[PDB]
Amino acid sequence: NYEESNLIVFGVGFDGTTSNRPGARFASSSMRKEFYGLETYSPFLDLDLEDYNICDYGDLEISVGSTEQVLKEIYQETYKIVRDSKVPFMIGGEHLVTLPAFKAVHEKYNDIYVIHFDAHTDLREEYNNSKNSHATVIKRIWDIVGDNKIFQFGIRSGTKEEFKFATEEKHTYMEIGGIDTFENIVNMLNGKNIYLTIDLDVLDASVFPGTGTPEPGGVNYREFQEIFKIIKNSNINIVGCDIVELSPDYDTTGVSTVIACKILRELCLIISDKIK
Ligand SMILES: [Mn+2]
Ligand SMILES: [Mn+2]
Ligand SMILES: [Mn+2]
Ligand SMILES: [Mn+2]
Repeated sequence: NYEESNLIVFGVGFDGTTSNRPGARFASSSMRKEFYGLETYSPFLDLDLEDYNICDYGDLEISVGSTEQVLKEIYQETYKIVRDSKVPFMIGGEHLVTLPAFKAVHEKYNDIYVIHFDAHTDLREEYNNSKNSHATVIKRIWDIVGDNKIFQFGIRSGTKEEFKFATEEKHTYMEIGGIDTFENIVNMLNGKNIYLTIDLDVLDASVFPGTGTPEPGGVNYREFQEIFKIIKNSNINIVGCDIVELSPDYDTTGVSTVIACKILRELCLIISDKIK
């Protein structure tokens, strides 16, 4: 139930700005018919979903034919959750859904930090002639928070300019080709408010092929799950979270969906435990 839970999970089946690889729209619904049979207990974290109050808000009803309209709707849903002093956990399609969600969170937490997991920088100003795209989401967010607020991990694909923007111009912190520095970054953000956005393609392409733009050279699941332990043992405050870019049909084995489901579980556990 809404009022009793501190974590509100909802889906956003939207991929309106994705041209050649649509499908992220099916992420939450694909996970829905799968999540049912997975264990509620996590042996890795030694936590159980059953010990917490988590609300399954289902999928957000969104308009069709207008990206602009969809973003406003996501913003609205997120805002109400934030307004009610609860943590919004969005399971979206494309990465653009993170922009309005982040805004709703930033409205209350002006001094917030962003933790970004992705195979792509998402720092380009435009993509397919649009300023608002899954590929420009972090640039949009940087326009809101500025330098020394964004931390990116696992990045391994992008234009030279996008990388310079972070590495040379230092507009964001970026760990290229890995996530090994995550524990250090998290400890440094001790006691800070964080918006965690996880683009699932941060995982290696052969491990998580059910995504729009697979990129070889990523981390496997065993390596990735370590971030859950690091967050659990840290003192960071996640006030907003999301996982995105799961595009089911592209992984005929169906394993990508299972991976998303498990990641969803561990994250709920981690956040739910901190809120206590
Ligand atoms: Mn990506
Ligand atoms: Mn992307
Ligand atoms: Mn992304
Ligand atoms: Mn391996």
